[PDB]
Amino acid sequence: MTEYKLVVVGACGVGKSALTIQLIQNHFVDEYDPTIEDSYRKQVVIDGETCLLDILDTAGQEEYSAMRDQYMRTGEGFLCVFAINNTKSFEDIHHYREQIKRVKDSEDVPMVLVGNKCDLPSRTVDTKQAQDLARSYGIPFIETSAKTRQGVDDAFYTLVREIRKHK
Amino acid sequence: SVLTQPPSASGTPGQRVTISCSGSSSNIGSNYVYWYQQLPGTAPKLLIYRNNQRPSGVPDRFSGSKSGTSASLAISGLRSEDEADYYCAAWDERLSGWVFGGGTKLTVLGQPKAAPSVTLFPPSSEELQANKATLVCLISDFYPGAVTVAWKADSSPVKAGVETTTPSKQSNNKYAASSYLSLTPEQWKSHRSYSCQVTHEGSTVEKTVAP
Amino acid sequence: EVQLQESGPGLVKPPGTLSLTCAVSGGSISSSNWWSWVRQPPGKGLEWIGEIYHSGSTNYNPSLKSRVTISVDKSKNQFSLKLSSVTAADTAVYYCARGSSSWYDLGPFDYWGQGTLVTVSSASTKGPSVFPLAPSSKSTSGGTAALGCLVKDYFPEPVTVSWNSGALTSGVHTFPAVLQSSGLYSLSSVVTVPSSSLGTQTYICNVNHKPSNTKVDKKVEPKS
Ligand SMILES: Nc1nc2c(ncn2[C@@H]2O[C@H](COP(=O)(O)OP(=O)(O)O)[C@@H](O)[C@H]2O)c(=O)[nH]1
Ligand SMILES: Nc1nc2c(C(F)(F)F)cccc2s1
Ligand SMILES: [Mg+2]
Repeated sequence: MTEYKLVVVGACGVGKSALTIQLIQNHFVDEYDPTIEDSYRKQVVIDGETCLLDILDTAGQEEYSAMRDQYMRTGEGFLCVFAINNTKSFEDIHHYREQIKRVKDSEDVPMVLVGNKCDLPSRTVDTKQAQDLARSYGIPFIETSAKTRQGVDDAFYTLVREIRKHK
Repeated sequence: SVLTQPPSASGTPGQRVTISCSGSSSNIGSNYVYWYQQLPGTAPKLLIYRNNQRPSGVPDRFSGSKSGTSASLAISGLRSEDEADYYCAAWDERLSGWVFGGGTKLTVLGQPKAAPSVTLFPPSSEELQANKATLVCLISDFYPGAVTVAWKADSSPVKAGVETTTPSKQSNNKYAASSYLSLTPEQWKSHRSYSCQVTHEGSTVEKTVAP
Repeated sequence: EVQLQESGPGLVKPPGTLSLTCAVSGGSISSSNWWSWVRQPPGKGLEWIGEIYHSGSTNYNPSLKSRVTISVDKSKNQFSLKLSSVTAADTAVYYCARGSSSWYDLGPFDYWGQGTLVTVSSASTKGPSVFPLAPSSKSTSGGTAALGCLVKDYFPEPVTVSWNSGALTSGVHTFPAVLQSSGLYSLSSVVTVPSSSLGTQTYICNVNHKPSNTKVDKKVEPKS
């Protein structure tokens, strides 16, 4: 029974809490206090292995403090989440990787790029563009919908496998 | 308390003070120790976690250690704002619960004297209509937290009817106290004045009210 | 950041059961932390009561085990304490707290409620009589003047006083209460105001005595 620490990061409104609550509680919260930053725990079987998931749903202001640095540093993998209909969030994905590589002191930190709200009728970020950025980073890319559960397990579980392969 | 701390500690400003905490093999000897600082009338605040780690906002002049079944809080560069109560906490494997020390009150010595300000109120007319009468003497912002309070009807001392609080540390680390004199309305009107006399470090402030 | 607030009867009569509730906001009760109750007799030290996880597991201070029940109500994002067969030994300020993070351990008490005083006693609740402490030509310090509310003969603690519904903050001093030989408390609260404003500005102290579900708003006006 292994303990895996996952940090879900992303810009304001992308669906971090929505995605996390779906994983933990199997329902869709279409409105959740955006200030609430919590840790959650879930036990799951991933490839026949009982896993202990410690998911940190980040929310707080993107402040750069020594506590926030080691608070993030405890994470083994990071879900980098943008919304497919929010270009500024996708442009943020670069800076997020930068902070991840800094506190972790590594160019090879387990990440998964998540395009959320892929249930939407339209979008302003095309899949090909994100896959390019994912390749240019050497990380997976998953489209998810916290509204319908599409790819939610796929996204989180894939971060776990990326953590496995790191040791 | 299951853990043992000295109830008090002293230090003049700038010094280094240590606060000890002793347990047994089943708590401190086995588990992490945590320190909490409590200010007057407020909930405790984490000060040191996991024997020696500082959370956000704790300057480096606070530090903790742990050896065997003992833990220690060190405060160097002692400042007046450090006057507080300090508590250690650890998990006890035999009781299967969180245990505390009794707490240590830290006093910063050599701070300067402050004379009390004294406010004296007569009975209100409302209270007099209710056939009661209370004189209110409010004493505040004094250091050394010891005062004595005497009351005078005209010039004669009054002891009957006097209730006086023990000095209470304010948020600015000076003290406050208050004294109440209960009279019948008749008593209040049959004298020319009552006085609240407050002595502090051998100097006295006396306020007087009349009908 | 998460915030906790205790609420319960200020007074419990022996044999009876103390019942408190901790309302939690800014954080889900289903987070991976432990929710504790801690108490502090006035003037004495802290004592852990017990803790609960959101799944329902509990650990109690073994010395209180036979009298303590802690519950979680996810639907209200609250947890609660019930302590049976109270005695005077249970008179204390009761705090609820969250801590013991699965993510990054800071200890068992990362966040604290404000704490609520519970008095265990056979004496009955008494609400306060509030009298105005009128500012007179003696209670002036030049440009400054003192006026107050005398809050008399109440039980049990606490009483809180605000002025002008909170608009008046600077200059306010509410004093520790006095315990009279009758067993009843009294306190005063005093506020310093400009001597000139006494003709214009109205001053009202807002006395709250939660144990008797009493609030008094007393107008304080200069003396004739
Ligand atoms: N259509 C759709 N809307 C979503 C999805 N995920 C989140 N939302 C909406 O996004 C809004 C904000 O998401 P939120 O959980 O607060 O993301 P966070 O601010 O990063 O924590 C909510 O009002 C949700 O209705 C999704 O998968 N599909
Ligand atoms: N101080 C640091 N913050 C962060 C964040 C956040 F604060 F923006 F969420 C995300 C990823 C890494 C780091 S390192
Ligand atoms: Mg959120």
